Amino acid sequence: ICKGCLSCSKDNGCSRCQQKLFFFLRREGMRQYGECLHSCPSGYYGHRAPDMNRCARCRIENCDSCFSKDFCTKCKVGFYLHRGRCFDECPDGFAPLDETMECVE
Amino acid sequence: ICKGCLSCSKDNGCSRCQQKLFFFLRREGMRQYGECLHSCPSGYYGHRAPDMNRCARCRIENCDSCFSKDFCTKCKVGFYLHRGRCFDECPDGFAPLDETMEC
Amino acid sequence: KETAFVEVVLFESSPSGDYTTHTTGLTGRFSRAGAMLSAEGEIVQMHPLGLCNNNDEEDLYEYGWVGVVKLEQPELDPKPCLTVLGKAKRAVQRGATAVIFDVSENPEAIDQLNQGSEDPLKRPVVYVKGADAIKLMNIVNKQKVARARIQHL
Amino acid sequence: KETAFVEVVLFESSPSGDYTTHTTGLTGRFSRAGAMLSAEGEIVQMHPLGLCNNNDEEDLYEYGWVGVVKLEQPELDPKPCLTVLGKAKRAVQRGATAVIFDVSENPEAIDQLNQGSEDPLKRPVVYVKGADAIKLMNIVNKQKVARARIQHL
Ligand SMILES: [Cl-]
Repeated sequence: ICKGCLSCSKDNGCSRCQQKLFFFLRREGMRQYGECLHSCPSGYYGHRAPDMNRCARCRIENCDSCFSKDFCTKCKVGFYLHRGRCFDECPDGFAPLDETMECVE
Repeated sequence: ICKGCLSCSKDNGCSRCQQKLFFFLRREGMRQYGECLHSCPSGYYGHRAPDMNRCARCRIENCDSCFSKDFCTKCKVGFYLHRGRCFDECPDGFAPLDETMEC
Repeated sequence: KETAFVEVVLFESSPSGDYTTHTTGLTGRFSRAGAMLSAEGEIVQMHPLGLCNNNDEEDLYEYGWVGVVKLEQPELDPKPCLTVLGKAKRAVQRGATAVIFDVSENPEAIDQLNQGSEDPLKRPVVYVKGADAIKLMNIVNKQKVARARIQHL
Repeated sequence: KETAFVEVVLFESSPSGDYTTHTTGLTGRFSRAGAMLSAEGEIVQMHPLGLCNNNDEEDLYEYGWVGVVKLEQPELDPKPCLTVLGKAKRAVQRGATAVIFDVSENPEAIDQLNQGSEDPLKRPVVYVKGADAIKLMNIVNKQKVARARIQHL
């Protein structure tokens, strides 16, 4: 059950994703295969590309989700979000919210 | 020219350390040249090999200085050595002595 | 034009410091898309769709990898980012010391591969098919690391 | 026996992940201590007093490397742990896919290698000298990483 693909195989996993789904190259050691994804994993975002709908890297260091390459929307676990970027410790003149992992005045 | 050295070379640093000091193959990327030390660095120990007296790796992990391949005198900073071994956080059964970083 | 001899080496770092190794053997042929030279390297598979210039920034690979690329049934990508040729170039540009397409699914690649003999790449390009192709993917699929060794006799 | 064609290759990756390369070419001879094959890998310099089986154990190297071993005036290593052949066997063992000896300051090594009393390794044992040697070492000496490509023709 390779899931979400129009085309598929044991050797390349999924390929040429179904409908509006997002194509995502997973890699383990030498092996690499396709995945026709719904909501891309940490570090990536659904991007509408020339070839096809494919999943791309969230530029921002330490980041879990983007709406674009260069603006983080959900920072990763441990870290605090501020103005696109992601921080371990909120910058001078700013104070933490452990609840929202957000950052303030 | 070279420190602690009988023979020398651009390419292979020290060769055949003067016996009083210890021989340390050091590694820089793909490079490996002889160094000739007073005393071996973190994780190595003086040792008389058949051919010469060369720093060698302490069998024991994290352990800064040896007396033997397997017996370890001191454990590196932030660690606790006893009976030859060395452990991150002094193991149950005893009490740390952070002044001697013992266990 | 000449037969490519592929040796697929499995190895293990023995605890003694030494290394043990298990050689497998295959044959394919050198495309005139690419140099008629031997080569060797850590094998890396690439999905064919991974080989688009389209991506502004991709993953990095350590220089010297022997790409391995299972071509798909022609009708499963309507238009590619690039032609098989194009993709080999990507590979080589991305640090591929050689590229080895399993051509079983699509032979025409061959006529499209050998079509650019005028402007050949610095580095070998090779195909395999049939059982020789299957063996490759059996190793590529089930093992952690393997080094490829392509020789030009 | 045969001439061995070595390309030392410097490489850098631009931030797109694309690789540019600088390639220096040298020449040497295959020895009869080692098979007559081409081979390529990342280069690893080894001090000759670093190739003794003597020690309980050594530092581990990633498999498939190309050993490059600048011999010194024999008086500077008068009683050696093993034969140069023997030090070749010790590098293969530890994973070398090939060995290259700058015998420039010790041609006696040249002569030891080709008349092996010890059975011949199944990987290439090449040696160099003069400018070729000199060239090789200038790179090795002054750079962090380089890939070698030895080629039999
Ligand atoms: Cl390599």
